[PDB]
Amino acid sequence: ATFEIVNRCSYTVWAAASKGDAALDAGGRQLNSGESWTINVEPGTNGGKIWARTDCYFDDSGSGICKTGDCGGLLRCKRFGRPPTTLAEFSLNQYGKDYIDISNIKGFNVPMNFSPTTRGCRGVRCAADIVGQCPAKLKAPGGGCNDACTVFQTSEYCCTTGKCGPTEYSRFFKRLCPDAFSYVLDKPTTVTCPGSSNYRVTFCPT
Repeated sequence: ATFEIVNRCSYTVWAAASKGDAALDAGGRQLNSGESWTINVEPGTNGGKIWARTDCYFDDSGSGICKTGDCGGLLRCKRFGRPPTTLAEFSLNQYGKDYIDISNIKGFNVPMNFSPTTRGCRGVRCAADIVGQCPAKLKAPGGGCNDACTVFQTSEYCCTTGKCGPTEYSRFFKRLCPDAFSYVLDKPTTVTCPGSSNYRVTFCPT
């Protein structure tokens, strides 16, 4: 499947793409404002994620640091990134279908649209000003708005037992972005698309 990753933000982002134990395609790249990066993701990929990283410094070896979404100090991510990270999540060719979503379970850093570029399903978006409105206890100094699990490390916020409810913090994310997951047991906002669809991820869509 092809994913076109577009930075419409006024600032540079460093895009990342991983399935947790491996890079997808090159795994990461700098995107200046307006740049597009096209990647190929192998059919059948389960548990893939794309995200943006902000305020990164990398040397000529591809080693450094980002203030949001850092993946072990590498330009080319092999592992998932450090919260806060707005997440585009996907599983492809799962019994004939593709499944896509946006999640705020690991917080929010950059606004995002995640849409098919082929026919047969709709896209999802979280484009509200979550960072500006972020509750004081969840604000990340590096930028972004952390989820409550990251901050407080409780069974309730992390849904450790598999029983948990919504919280004052999850409801904040949900009020601003109803079409994104706000906690682990949120009512699913996953979209089902035809198997082998292609997609576009747009940072700062509005």
